[PDB]
Amino acid sequence: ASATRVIQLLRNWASGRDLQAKLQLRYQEISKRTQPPPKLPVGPSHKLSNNYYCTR
Amino acid sequence: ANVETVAVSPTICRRGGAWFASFGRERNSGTKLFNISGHVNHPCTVEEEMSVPLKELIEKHAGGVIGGWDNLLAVIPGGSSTPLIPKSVCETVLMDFDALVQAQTGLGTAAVIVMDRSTDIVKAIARLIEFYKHESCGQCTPCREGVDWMNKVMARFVKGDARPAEIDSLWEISKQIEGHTICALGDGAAWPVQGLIRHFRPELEERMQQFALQHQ
Ligand SMILES: Cc1cc2nc3c(=O)[nH]c(=O)nc-3n(C[C@H](O)[C@H](O)[C@H](O)COP(=O)(O)O)c2cc1C
Ligand code: SF4
Repeated sequence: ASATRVIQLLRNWASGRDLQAKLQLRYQEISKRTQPPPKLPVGPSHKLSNNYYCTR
Repeated sequence: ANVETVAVSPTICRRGGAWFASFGRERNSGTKLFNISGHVNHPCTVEEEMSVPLKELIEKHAGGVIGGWDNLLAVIPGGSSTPLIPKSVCETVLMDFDALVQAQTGLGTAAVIVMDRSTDIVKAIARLIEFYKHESCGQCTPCREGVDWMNKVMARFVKGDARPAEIDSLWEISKQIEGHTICALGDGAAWPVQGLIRHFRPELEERMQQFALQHQ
């Protein structure tokens, strides 16, 4: 956030809480809009042997 | 009828069935032609009593294994269609139908192929599978497709390209082929692979490990 400290004090007094601690606008703590690629694990039926479909 | 089966027919008649029987164990009567080839000092063919032990047959008529009997690695007792057996079994097994059935291989055509500790055991089985791939008539699905599939898998096994989880996979492929084909060529293609996997799995696994090591 970014505002005058006297306005922050007035806000805290009127609301009764420290507003700055839990700001409702996301300034910079959220995840990046670009991420590394994933890998994604395969399922339990991805076996090469002992996997006849009639048993599952 | 097989040529050998017919040729003996008149001698059995003249001498009698009782005489012919007087040779070999029960249900294993008569004499037999054996072709001893591979890693033996004197490869040949010889007539012998049915239930002769394998070791006596190899060391007497064929001159033994090159490098001594302790140089022996494996023996295919009845031609390529029968599963191979290791030296642990070869030293005490009899050369008849029931005895070799109890050794999980089978007498086959009584064509002993000997391989010593100096051969690539996977390469020999791969060559046999290539023979079966080239000899399939192609009529039925399990043979026509699965024998070619097994040939490709085995050629990759020879190099070590595969992973251990494929070995069991290969086993199941053979099981699907065996007993599901019109002809018994599918059985003869699936049995050598089963023998190699049953008796020489660690060699396959270490070949895969080596290939991974120098390839990463
Ligand atoms: C793929 C294949 C090839 C065979 N080739 C021969 C062969 O070359 N000679 C032979 O006597 N039997 C061969 N057989 C087995 C025959 O079925 C067998 O000769 C026939 O049943 C009669 O043989 P027998 O006199 O021993 O009873 C072959 C079987 C298969 C499945
Ligand atoms: S199993 Fe026999 S009939 Fe079937 S494709 Fe092979 S050779 Fe032909």
